[PDB]
Amino acid sequence: NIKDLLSQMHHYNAGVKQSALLGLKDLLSQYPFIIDAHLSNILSEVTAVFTDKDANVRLAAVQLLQFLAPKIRAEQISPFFPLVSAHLSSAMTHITE
Amino acid sequence: VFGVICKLLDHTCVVSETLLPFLASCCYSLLYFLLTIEKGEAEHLRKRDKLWGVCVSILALLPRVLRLMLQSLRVNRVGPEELPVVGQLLRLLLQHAPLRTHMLTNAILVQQIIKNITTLKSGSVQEQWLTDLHYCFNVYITG
Repeated sequence: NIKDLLSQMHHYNAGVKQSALLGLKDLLSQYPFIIDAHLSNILSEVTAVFTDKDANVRLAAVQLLQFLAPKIRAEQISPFFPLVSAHLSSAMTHITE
Repeated sequence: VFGVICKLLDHTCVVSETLLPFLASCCYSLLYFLLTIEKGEAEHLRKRDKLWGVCVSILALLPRVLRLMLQSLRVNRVGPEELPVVGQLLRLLLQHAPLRTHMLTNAILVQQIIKNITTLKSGSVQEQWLTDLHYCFNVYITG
């Protein structure tokens, strides 16, 4: 379920997460109702770091954000905009190009 | 009367224990009316949203009545005629986000009823309203 996938996202191993994101997008694609049930938690985990150490990890997160963006349409995402920009600003203003 | 308690509660309220069992009984029976509209009489159709709004607000403000209401809603004492009615209500209250944490604390009570509904309806047809019941519980909140 989702709670299993949420645990797979916070796992220490980076390769463990890679299987989760691919399976995640398939699950919400089958059931759009997964979106509104737990909107707060899904956004927090994917937006948590926004700067991995392997290139494809962000790409999988970006493709998840590519797929997840059409469903969420404002209101709910409005107050975590400072939150996402916090990880965004730190990553843009970072030593590594 | 449902409106008064919805519009009078404060942190200093000393709500009596002799009135809570009365309120829970009066709430579900009114809730039963909304579900069995079955069209028919056109008069008893416009008076749906108003009753539904005040009915839902009474459980949000009173955590205890929700437990009292769900402590009596069970099976093995009512025929299968009312089973679609209770099944629709139980799955519907899982929606309406204002009442998530209230149902979260009463997960055990709701879970026991879930098995009961599936229990007597073992050898039967799919009954889509029952198929959605299991998935919606696991989808809209954790299992």
